Amino acid sequence: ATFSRHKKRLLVVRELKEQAQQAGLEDLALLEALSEVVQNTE
Amino acid sequence: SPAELMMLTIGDVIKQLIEAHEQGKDIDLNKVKTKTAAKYGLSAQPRLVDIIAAVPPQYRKVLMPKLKAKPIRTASGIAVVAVMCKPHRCPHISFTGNICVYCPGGPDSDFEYSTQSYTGYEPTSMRAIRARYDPFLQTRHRIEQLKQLGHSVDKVEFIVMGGTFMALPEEYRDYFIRNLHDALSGHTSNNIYEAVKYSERSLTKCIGITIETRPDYCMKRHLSDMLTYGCTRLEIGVQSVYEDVARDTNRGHTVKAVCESFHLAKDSGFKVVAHMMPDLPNVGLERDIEQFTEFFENPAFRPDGLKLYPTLVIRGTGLYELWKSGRYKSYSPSDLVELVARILALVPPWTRVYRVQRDIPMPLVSSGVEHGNLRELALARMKDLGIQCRDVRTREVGIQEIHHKVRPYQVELVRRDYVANGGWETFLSYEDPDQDILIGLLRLRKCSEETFRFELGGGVSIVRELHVYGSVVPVSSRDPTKFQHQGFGMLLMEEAERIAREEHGSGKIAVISGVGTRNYYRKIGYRLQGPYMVKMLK
RNA sequence: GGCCCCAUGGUGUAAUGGUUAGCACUCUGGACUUUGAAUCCAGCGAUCCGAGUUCAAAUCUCGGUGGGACCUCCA
Ligand SMILES: CC(=O)SCCNC(=O)CCNC(=O)[C@H](O)C(C)(C)COP(=O)(O)OP(=O)(O)OC[C@H]1O[C@@H](n2cnc3c(N)ncnc32)[C@H](O)[C@@H]1OP(=O)(O)O
Ligand SMILES: C[C@H]1O[C@@H](n2cnc3c(N)ncnc32)[C@H](O)[C@@H]1O
Ligand code: MET
Ligand code: SF4
Ligand SMILES: [Mg+2]
Ligand SMILES: [Mg+2]
Ligand SMILES: [Mg+2]
Ligand SMILES: [Mg+2]
Repeated sequence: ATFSRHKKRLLVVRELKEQAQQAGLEDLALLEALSEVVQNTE
Repeated sequence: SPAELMMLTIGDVIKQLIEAHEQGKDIDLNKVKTKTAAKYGLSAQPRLVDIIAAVPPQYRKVLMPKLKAKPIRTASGIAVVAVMCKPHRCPHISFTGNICVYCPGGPDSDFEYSTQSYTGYEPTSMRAIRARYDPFLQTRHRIEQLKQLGHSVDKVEFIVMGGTFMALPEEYRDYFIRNLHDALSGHTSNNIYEAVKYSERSLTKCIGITIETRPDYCMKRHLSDMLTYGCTRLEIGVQSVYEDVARDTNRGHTVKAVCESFHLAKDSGFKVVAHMMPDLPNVGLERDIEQFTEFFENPAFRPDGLKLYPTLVIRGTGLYELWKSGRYKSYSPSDLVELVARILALVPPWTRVYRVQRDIPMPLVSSGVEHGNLRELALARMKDLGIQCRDVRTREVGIQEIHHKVRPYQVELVRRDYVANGGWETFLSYEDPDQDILIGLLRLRKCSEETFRFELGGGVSIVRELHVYGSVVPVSSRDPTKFQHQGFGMLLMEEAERIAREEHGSGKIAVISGVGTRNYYRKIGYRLQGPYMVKMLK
């Protein structure tokens, strides 16, 4: 559940930033937290 | 009571500072101020002057390089003291019936007890009013203020302001000059020559004096008289290069007289600074650009310094009556900023701009300039347009160090030659090319065929200025983080002595100088003759 | 001794769990070779201290430290 939630949050943030790029730092923490989750799973 | 709390806060601040100095660690002043003010329950913060005014003597000596205030006041290498004369009437009141059409204040005006071209509400004006126009008191008071700030007053230069100084009786001028010299040295003299001798032997060096004068009061007599006083700089108001403007404003002279006075003064050995005024009547927005282009391209006009004074309309003058009648209108602020930017883009690299606008208080002005920082607005506009200013003031080490954060790296030697006022001028300098940073300069001129002084006839070349910038280094001291006492002066004189012998073909070299400079040039190998320091080149 | 509430820049004060705290007095610097103190324009400076709950706390739970209200006790 944590992996799914944080990955969907990362996807939402990434899509928002991408839409800003075409129109024109939560992602870092989300990526690090997902890395920690995968590390615990390992 | 807040007073003793303030005193205890101050004492604690110096206690921490001196302790940190004793065990030798760096300390941040603002955080200490805030923390210490928090303890004793205050609603304000300490001031720098108060902290300076409570240091013990030896610590006062040691820890000023951390508590100094307003570092600009000695960022050019000297300390400037401004004094004013006695109120009087301008000389051309008689044979014309009136004075310039735009000059405010004076003996016959509603500004009580004020000098001509001033209102009396200015900083220097209020200093001399309470001193009742006494040079000794003014000099002492200003030096006391400068020392209280935390600066070094080893090297001093005077500026005499007011109306036309050289139109006063001889006795008053004697009194004024000898009192200035005595105030510096500490002697009690009777006439000019005694004061000059004692000031030559003094320890608080008098670098030079500056006087403001009119073109019709700059002749051989007046030039010799100013030479005996120790003066080395002149300020003349040109205001325009157009002949119709010089007579529609009741100026009282002509432009040709200005050019002739320039020629005489430069051959005698002085330095020339010119006052100019944009936005004069009958001068549109297109004649100003042509005016200044001719000013800086025509050899008859090229000065050494400039003062830009945009026209202001003030009550009680003829221009005020013109403005009320709906016949004169000022520029719009955007147009004025654009014009000033364009003008500043034209200044040659050998010219220094001292000031950019007047200092009249805003409520007294009926129309004209209203802001107070025209220079920096103009610089920002210039950055927007893509052009750059390359005068002397905005290229020296101190200004480049406080406005930007740069330091010289690759110093080189530069020489520029030109023709001006019928003479062959050279300008030597040490500067960094890549970052555009100036360090030291020297001016040299070959005497023309119309020199009248006895000491300069027969093949003499004259040096008009030598200067090295940075912060002030006291005499006989050295500071490896500053730029003055590191040998840039004897390098600039050795080159001036080679041009004057192998290229000018002269057989003697002369220097106009102050008094501490007299001792310096005696150290180099020059002797004294008249008011000059001379040396044989054969 | 229990008993309810208060704490953000040096001082007076604003703001709703978002993805980064706004104003006033004070202070410092420049235009300025006519000026520490005036004018114009820039700048520095804060969620007391611990645990925490919620994806996330200045913000909500429980604490210590000070303060304010009730009687203290006490001698
Ligand atoms: C002549 C004129 O019109 S004025 C000269 C300019 N006026 C000024 O003082 C403003 C700044 N001036 C300066 O930088 C210097 O005073 C200059 C221009 C005279 C010489 O510049 P510098 O590069 O510093 O000189 P330099 O390093 O070659 O000489 C250093 C020596 O000069 C001495 N010196 C400097 N100024 C003076 C002075 N006014 N009187 C006597 N000696 C002096 C120093 O004490 C030092 O002597 P020491 O170290 O052997 O004891
Ligand atoms: C002292 C200097 O002030 C300048 N000056 C004199 N009157 C005015 C004015 N009304 N507005 C602007 N500058 C003025 C002149 O250039 C003079 O030389
Ligand atoms: C103080 S005004 C400038 C000096 C002199 N009065 C002149 O008009 O040239
Ligand atoms: S000569 Fe100078 S001081 Fe005298 S009235 Fe004219 S502008 Fe003013
Ligand atoms: Mg508070
Ligand atoms: Mg509040
Ligand atoms: Mg709140
Ligand atoms: Mg200020």
